[PDB]
Amino acid sequence: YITQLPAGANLALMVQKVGASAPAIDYHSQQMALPASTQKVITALAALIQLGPDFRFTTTLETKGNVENGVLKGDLVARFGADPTLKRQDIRNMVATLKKSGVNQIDGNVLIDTSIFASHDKAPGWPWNDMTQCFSAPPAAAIVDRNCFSVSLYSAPKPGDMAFIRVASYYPVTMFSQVRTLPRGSAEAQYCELDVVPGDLNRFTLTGCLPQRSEPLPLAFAVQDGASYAGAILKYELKQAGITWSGTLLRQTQVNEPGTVVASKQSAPLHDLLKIMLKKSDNMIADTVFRMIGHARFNVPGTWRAGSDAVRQILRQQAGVDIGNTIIADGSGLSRHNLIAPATMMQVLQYIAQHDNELNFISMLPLAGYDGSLQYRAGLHQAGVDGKVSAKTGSLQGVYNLAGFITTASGQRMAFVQYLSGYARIPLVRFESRLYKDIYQNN
Ligand SMILES: *C(=O)[C@H]([C@H](C)O)[C@@H]1N=C(C(=O)O)[C@H]([C@H]2CCCO2)S1
Repeated sequence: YITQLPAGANLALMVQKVGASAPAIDYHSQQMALPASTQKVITALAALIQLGPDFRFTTTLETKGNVENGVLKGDLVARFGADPTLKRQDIRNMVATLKKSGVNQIDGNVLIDTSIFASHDKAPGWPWNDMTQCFSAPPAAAIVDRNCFSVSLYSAPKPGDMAFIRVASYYPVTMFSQVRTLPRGSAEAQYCELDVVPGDLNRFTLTGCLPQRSEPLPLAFAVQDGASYAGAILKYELKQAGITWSGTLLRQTQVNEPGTVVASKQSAPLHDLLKIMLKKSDNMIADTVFRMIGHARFNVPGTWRAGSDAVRQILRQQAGVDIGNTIIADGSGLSRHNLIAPATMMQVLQYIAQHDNELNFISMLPLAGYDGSLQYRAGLHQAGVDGKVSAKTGSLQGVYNLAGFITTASGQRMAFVQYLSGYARIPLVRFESRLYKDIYQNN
């Protein structure tokens, strides 16, 4: 049909009027595919059902013990809550509030409490090589400024001398350079890589080669140990506010009764965060939300497995969607383990459309011609459907997925799932132009 794009590519496609019993287009709709960021559609629905639009992430400073003459006889607890939007200034402000409450001194330990979550901060099936990139920063219980920092790498004046790293003193990381500066001619330039090697306690070593360059190379990396990073920031703010402590910084991972909350920060409401997540394909909001869903549903520390089980259960029991053999490994779609058929994603989209007056969901999706990842998508623009499609992209090396809704020329809303992979821009554009033009004009 319209099928003629590259032969190496795999298309599974389903298009169906909202509320109809049969699809208008059905091409290999039962075939399971990698959803990439369209996984976020499922995460958003399950989140709204389990947590509600008004859920907020919460971070607190708590005291366990008596305060005598400005001395806490006991521990300060910083209880992190996986808030993906927490900033350095929020820590500073909670510390200011702690001081204001009359605590000048802690005769005890400072505990960094991450007990909200347990097990690894990285989902099964995430590629190891992207773990130092900010887009794949481990979505830990302890996040400050997205657990991303930047660094400037300078080549040495003398070839053979070590390239050197500048980093802002406000990042509690430890950088080492083993990078050799190459002369502009070097035979080494072709196959000598420039690499980052993370170590314990937020140490990073840069290795390999860098050709002489006139300006520094800017680099941004993901924090691997969020609890230590957040601890170091808290320790700095305590010291600056003149609060001393006699113990040490310790991680608290086991569930425990809360102390007296002396300071707190709540995120924006979940509906607002889910909107950012869908409009910008924000992996960190997606994946903090995902482990939070499991924690909320089962009253256990949030893990990837509990998140997966909970989302499956929510879809089946609340949304009437049995996802069968679907694999849900995370919230963002980062995992190469995620596997779902258009027919299953369609049941999710139909539920959303049928309940949209309740969920206010469709307004959160990128709107073609306006925003999100659809501000300008050549295929949709050329199909004449700007303003008519609200959809989530899933875009990877060779993957061009779209999942969402289109209003046709006759005013009917059709749901659609386009799972297209192994693509290797003209052919995609020609395919989407034709396909969406057809859907819009002929329905
Ligand atoms: C969704 O398909 C992916 C996630 C990571 O699986 C997200 N969306 C993209 C995009 O191209 O829209 C993201 C880009 C931003 C920088 C590199 O990844 S990740």
